[PDB]
Amino acid sequence: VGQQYSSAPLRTVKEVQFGLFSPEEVRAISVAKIRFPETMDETQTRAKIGGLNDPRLGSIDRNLKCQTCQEGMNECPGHFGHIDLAKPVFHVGFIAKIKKVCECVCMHCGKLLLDEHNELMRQALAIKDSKKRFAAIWTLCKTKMVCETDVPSEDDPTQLVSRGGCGNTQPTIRKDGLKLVGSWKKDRADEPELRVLSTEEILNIFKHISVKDFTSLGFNEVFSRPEWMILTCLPVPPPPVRPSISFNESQRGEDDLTFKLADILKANISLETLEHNGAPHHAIEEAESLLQFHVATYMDNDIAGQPQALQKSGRPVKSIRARLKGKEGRI
Amino acid sequence: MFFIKDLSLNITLHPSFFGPRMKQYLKTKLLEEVEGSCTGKFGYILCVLDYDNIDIQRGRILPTDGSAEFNVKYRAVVFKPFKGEVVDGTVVSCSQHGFEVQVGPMKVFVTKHLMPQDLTFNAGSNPPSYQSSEDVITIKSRIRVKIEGCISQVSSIHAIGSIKEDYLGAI
Amino acid sequence: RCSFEETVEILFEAGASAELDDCRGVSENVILGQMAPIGTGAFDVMIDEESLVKYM
Amino acid sequence: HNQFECKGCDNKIDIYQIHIPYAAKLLFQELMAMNITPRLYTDRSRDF
Amino acid sequence: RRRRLKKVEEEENAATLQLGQEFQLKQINHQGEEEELIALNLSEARLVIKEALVERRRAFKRSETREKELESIDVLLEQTTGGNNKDLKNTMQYLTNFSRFRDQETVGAVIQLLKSTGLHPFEVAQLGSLACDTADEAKTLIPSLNNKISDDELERILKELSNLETL
Amino acid sequence: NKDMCPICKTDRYLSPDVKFLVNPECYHRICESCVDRIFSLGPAQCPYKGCDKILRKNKFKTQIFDDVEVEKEVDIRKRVFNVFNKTIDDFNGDLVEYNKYLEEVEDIIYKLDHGIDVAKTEEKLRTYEEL
Amino acid sequence: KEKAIPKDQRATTPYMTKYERARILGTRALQISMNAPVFVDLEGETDPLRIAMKELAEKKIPLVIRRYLPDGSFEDWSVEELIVDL
Amino acid sequence: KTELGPLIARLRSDRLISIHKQREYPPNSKSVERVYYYVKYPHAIDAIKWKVHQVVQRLKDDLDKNSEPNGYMCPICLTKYTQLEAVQLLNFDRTEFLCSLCDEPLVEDDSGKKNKEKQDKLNRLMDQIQPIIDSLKKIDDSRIEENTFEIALARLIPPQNQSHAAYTYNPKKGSTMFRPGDSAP
Amino acid sequence: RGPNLNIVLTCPECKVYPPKIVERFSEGDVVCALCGLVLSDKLVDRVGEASNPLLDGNNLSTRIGKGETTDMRFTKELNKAQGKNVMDKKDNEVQAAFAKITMLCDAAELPKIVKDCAKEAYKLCHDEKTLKGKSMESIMAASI
Ligand SMILES: [Zn+2]
Ligand SMILES: [Zn+2]
Ligand SMILES: [Zn+2]
Ligand SMILES: [Zn+2]
Ligand SMILES: [Zn+2]
Ligand SMILES: [Zn+2]
Repeated sequence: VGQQYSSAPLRTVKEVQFGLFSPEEVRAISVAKIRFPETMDETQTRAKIGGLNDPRLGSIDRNLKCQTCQEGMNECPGHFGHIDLAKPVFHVGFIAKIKKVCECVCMHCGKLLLDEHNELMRQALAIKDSKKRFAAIWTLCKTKMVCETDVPSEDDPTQLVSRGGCGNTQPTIRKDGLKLVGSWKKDRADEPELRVLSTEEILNIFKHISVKDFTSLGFNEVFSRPEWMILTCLPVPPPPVRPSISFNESQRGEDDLTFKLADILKANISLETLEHNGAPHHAIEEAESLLQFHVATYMDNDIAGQPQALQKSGRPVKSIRARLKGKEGRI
Repeated sequence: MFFIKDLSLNITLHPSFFGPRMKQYLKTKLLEEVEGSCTGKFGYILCVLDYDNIDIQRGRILPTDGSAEFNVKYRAVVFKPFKGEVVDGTVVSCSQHGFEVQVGPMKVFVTKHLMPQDLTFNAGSNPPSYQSSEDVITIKSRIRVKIEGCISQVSSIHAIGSIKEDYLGAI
Repeated sequence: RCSFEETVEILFEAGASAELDDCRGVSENVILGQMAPIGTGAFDVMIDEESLVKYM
Repeated sequence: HNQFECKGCDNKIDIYQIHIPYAAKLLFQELMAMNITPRLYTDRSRDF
Repeated sequence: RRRRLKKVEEEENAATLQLGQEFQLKQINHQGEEEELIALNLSEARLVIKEALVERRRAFKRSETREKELESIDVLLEQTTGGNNKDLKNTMQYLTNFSRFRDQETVGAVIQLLKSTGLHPFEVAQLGSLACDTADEAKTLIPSLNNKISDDELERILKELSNLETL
Repeated sequence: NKDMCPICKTDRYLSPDVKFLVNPECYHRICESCVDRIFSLGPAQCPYKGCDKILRKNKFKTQIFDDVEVEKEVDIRKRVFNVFNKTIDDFNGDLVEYNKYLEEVEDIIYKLDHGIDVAKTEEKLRTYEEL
Repeated sequence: KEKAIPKDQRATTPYMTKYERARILGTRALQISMNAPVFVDLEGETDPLRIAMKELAEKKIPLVIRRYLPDGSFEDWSVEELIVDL
Repeated sequence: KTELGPLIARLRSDRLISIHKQREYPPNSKSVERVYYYVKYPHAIDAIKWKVHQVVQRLKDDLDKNSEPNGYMCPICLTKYTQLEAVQLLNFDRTEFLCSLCDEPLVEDDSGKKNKEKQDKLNRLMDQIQPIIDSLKKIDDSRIEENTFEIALARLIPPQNQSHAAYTYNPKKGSTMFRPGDSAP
Repeated sequence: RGPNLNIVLTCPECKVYPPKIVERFSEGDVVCALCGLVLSDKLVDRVGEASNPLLDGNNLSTRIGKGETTDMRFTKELNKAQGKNVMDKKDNEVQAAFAKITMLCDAAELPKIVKDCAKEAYKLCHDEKTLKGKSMESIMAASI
């Protein structure tokens, strides 16, 4: 038979513009808000509205239509839902990148630790390619442990020219698990101060980095901002990406992605209910860590030093990264 | 509103028309695929001006289709509706959900809520008509309508009009 | 580059760096299922009206 | 109904159809799940 | 050409003369020469359309009151146009029953009349398509005319427009 | 009736962009926000308690004087002076006739402002327009 | 059109390449299979590929090859003017 | 605790109450972290001003929306159609508006009569919310100083004779560590 | 009470309803048995996990365990956090009952069908007003 005729012009892909999803875009693209960690209603006859297999995200059955485009399985590309996360979480694939940006900017005003008043940074900013410019900037800024409200002038070092600063000592940032922990070193008069850098705190800082500042770090004003490396709204892939197989067709199985997406929802609702009423900070932090772990393992289940998400049979859950990599992956 | 627009189209020729008179076929295709067609970006393409001097560029053979793709530049008269514009037309259909006014190649739909309060629908009279103390609106009647909204699809345009404002309605 | 090794790491860096792929390589066209600009694809085939009129 | 729409962009007249392998569609959607935006464009913005 | 993502666009609205992206005042033709937006009133549009049909009829062959003109246009339409002309038939029928200027001389006078105001092409085309008796009618039927032309000029322009009305 | 629209109760403190307008027909203050929603589609009755005089959005203007009563008198004065308009030279320097003419015009304005004899006075304004 | 090199300064080979011949024969063979007008006399032949070969031998293929350059410019070469020596 | 939790949490989300955690070292007990609650007036006033504005704005917008044409809905699939969207679905007879998914006649929507009720709601709210507007006007004239745990301690009225919590602020020496939102102008 | 969203395969040409339809699985085709017209092509025939929606209903859950490289600290705390979920607490009671039923049925040398029926009987008869003053041992023994 083939696919139906279309009035749209037929074209060839000329360019591919990679980038990061903004939380606003994920909500605008979304056709439905996923709020129930189930797949079928209490009768197990139809898909639950608002659940994982919402009929609005598409159809993977030859006998049902998509509630959005009213087309069969072989024409519906699939439609994305979204889950609004209770608290921001890191992207497991950008934590190292997020850490490097944190060491480059001030963690209280979001300004690059070294301005154009420094000769070495002037050479660094003169590098054309984004990647090596970022490496040069990081090599210079990661050792600057202060914001330097006033900096020596470039005409002579006699008088100081003022620059936007705050004078707060920068911390030494290290990656412990899926958290970023900073340590402040004391003054003349013991053990350094230590506390955890909250994802909300880091998101707030990354939203203050100026356009010219993170373009120097290799980010794009329109397609990739450092603020978007922190996940606030999660895109929910359509069923085509996570189809439900049948072995005897009297038994029903769900994709590993659906299992993890249900975990994210359950962890999300648990965090919402906790922080809504009472919830001493210890309980909240535990819930946030669970939400972070589920999202991280939903995307990549092979993380150094972390536990692995396991099906009830005990085998590792197949993540999106596992599907794209290897001799048998998508590519 | 009627505009004279400079338009471009991509025409496809089946290999059966790769003869010594293929330019004539391209002209025929243009008049058969463009004239009378509706585009949400340019409105209704009504007439092609200077039918003798269309610019036919070199055609590209499609890899697997085998057909030639010609870019064609032409000058056409196109009717494009705009919200907030006032037009005149003739009523073609009447129903409980209001009447429809025919303005050139476009049909404007006037909803009850966009009509004056005094007007009321009377299905008893044949044909059905909207009756008020001063005037009667029926099929073939002439109505001055102000387009209140326009929804343009890639191959269709639908508009809603109103006759509530002054100097509107029956002419 | 993602076709050889470190597929996901390369794609994440492409997203964070907002890399533009112009699809001039064989791998990009293979992924997109379109004729690569190689061999029989290193040129375009156009139709000649000037010769069509004189071939009759 | 011969209707197209990309909600979020609020457009109905700037649509194109492309022929790609279904695995390529699957790949891009998986990248979308990973918060990556592979944006396919039918015209060039930079010269060779 | 640089990046492009969602930008806030001025919603189309005739009252504000915000005609959109493809119907801007300054247009570019196929030769790259700058030109003004060509907006036609009903009478001008009627003449332009039927002027091309006669030329089209001449191409193939070589190689008045309302009713008779309506029939003449109808027979010419069917002869000189291809299939799926359901829209053009309504257009020609609509233009003959709603036009105020019959011949070229009448239309030419209108064009030489309304170009002295310096109004937008959309506004002048509207003033030649709608019959308004008072300056107030044209100020409300064409909200854009507000604070562009004084009532003194509009009153006389409407009088002269109604002057050259055949039948 | 201090700084807020009597209809929508949009105080100036929470909406500093608020701007009021008046309609000569009834001289009722109304913020621009209410004007668009109540009158954009077409003519409608004034949205005031006790006022049933229809008006159009195109007629709204900005109040010049802070006193509403003076605004009414001035606007009527402008309407009359657009019709009843002469100069001292119109009577060939006859000051007595000119002063009597001025007094008559003031009497006309006074009657139109306070509605003493609306019908007869209004007809007189229309009549003199021909002459 | 700055990317269309004028015919007087074309610097590409005046010879048809093997890939150009393969696509031209396949391109014209596909057109013949779709009932395209044949500009060569057939002394008895039903295979579209053989008909295309006859047309190429007698230089009756109304196509031009747009050879692209690594900077985006191109040259237009008619199948009739290209030498088929390989 | 299970009842004070929801109260503290909500008064914290709206920033009517601020929290302060500090380590305490009783001379004869295990070191414990104590939690204190106070009011940061600049923070609370901004929250009040924003919420007052938003509530009025939402009602005003609802008044604007409710004054617009009604629309349409499909009884079966419960999908709303606007006046413009419904005009491209009407049948060939130009008699009824047909749904796209269900191919069923559409039913006119509600909100036609609420034109007066929404205005009544706004009339009531501005009367009830009057004291807040009057108080905010007087606050803007003056300049309020931002409060801190130490500053608040200057006005402390001790609750109990022998409270275990030491109502004192002895900051750590030479501590360059800066916590979020722990400094005031 | 919901959108139809049903696809029925019928031959446009034959027009006979209901139609004779043959599924050429080897060829991946759905063809009209009378005229031979193909009605749908490219029909479809570890990446997921199985579950029984008769004893567990709709409940997708995932365990946390060690990998090839893992620190015991993260595993212990993540399990600690996961246990303190309020929604999953309700069904864990049923699952705990299933575990003890399985233990009893296994210590009795009973076939798998017996324990499946026992667990199903428990689920159907549980969460009802009649069996609220009775000990769980009586419920389990009766279900077995
Ligand atoms: Zn769909
Ligand atoms: Zn700083
Ligand atoms: Zn108001
Ligand atoms: Zn009033
Ligand atoms: Zn429906
Ligand atoms: Zn059949």
